[PDB]
Amino acid sequence: PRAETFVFLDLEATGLPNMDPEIAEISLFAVHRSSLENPERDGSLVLPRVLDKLTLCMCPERPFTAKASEITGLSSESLMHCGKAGFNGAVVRTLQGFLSRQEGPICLVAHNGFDYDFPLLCTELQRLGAHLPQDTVCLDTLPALRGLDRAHKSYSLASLFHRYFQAEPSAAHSAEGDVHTLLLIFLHRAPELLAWADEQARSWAHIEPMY
Amino acid sequence: EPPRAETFVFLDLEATGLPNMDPEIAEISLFAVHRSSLENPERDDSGSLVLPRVLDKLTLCMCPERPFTAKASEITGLSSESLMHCGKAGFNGAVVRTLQGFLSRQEGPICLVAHNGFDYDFPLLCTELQRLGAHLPQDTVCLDTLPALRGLDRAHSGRKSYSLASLFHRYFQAEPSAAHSAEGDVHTLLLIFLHRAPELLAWADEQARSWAHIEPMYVP
Repeated sequence: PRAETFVFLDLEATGLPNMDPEIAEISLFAVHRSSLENPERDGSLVLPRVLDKLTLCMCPERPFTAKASEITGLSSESLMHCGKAGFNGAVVRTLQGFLSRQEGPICLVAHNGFDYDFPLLCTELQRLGAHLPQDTVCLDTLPALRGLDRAHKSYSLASLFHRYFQAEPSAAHSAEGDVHTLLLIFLHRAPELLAWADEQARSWAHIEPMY
Repeated sequence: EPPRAETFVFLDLEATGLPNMDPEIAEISLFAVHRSSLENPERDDSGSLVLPRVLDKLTLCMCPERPFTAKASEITGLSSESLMHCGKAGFNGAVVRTLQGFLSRQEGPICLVAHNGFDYDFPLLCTELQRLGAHLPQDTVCLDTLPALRGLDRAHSGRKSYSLASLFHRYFQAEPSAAHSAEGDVHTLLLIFLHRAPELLAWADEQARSWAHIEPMYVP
């Protein structure tokens, strides 16, 4: 069946250079298909009114690089300072609760998801023996937008956003901010991407962990 | 005497009407903020308040069992049809699992913060949770910023209104960038709080009420 809810997400992680990646922040925006089929506009795009959201910070065991600390604006010490544990059972219960609130099937959407977000999410969940609904699929907007453009450049969020909306995203550089920016980009090309999703979305069960 | 809270969970409800019609939650948003973010409010180089970077957020929409009022649908921008079109169930087990997971991610004790909470948000949340037999963490306390701010102003000494919008306009002299939504209203509330953080933290430390002492608005 077609996915009924699209769950846009972004992860911020550290420790990748050690091949010991550990999520520091995750943000998810859940949007029903109908909202994407029929975008709202004020003349510019605005986000759907009916939108579920979950943003959770986690103190990673491994440190950010100074480049990824200036951008994201996190430090491992500061997440600790605000009293956050790591990616644990409580994160899993919250996430699974959140996903159960969505009409299935779910399509996870992440920019550069196949190379970063999805295998990273997969590693953390498998570490905790946690599974998503077996009908869950996922969509990486990076190859989608490349693929679509070829059917007729930089493919970063920053660049894509500037090329579709004339201006720079005032969205803070965070997981939540990045998902905001991604959802707008998706909305701007929604009929194409919905079509891409129907034909190209990958089963979540196919996704392999880092490990 | 209330415990010292380590996490302040700012929340707003968008409901289907006023108390007299046994309203239901159509939207809940929560912003969880560690006490230290409130004790030292971060400001950009231009010197204006900004939101804390370590900020957990949860926003959930729900289709009510009974209809909206005309006014509530207008205020909230939600309707039963739209929530139903988007496949949202009512306030159910899944909502409770998500909320309880979210709260368990916070360093306790937790102080819930809601504007006009003692009269509306807390008794409404209490009704919905009690209907499902759900409990919050044992030492949870509550702060209502409306009587808190009125009380602080009486001691410290305008202006007349203590509505959320009035307070934001007075303190920041601009319209909120909020979306006239639960999340937008929590955002507006957190900024109001930050504007008077040490006063309100002190108030909470001595005046915050036990969640366990909150009564349901009605029997569902």
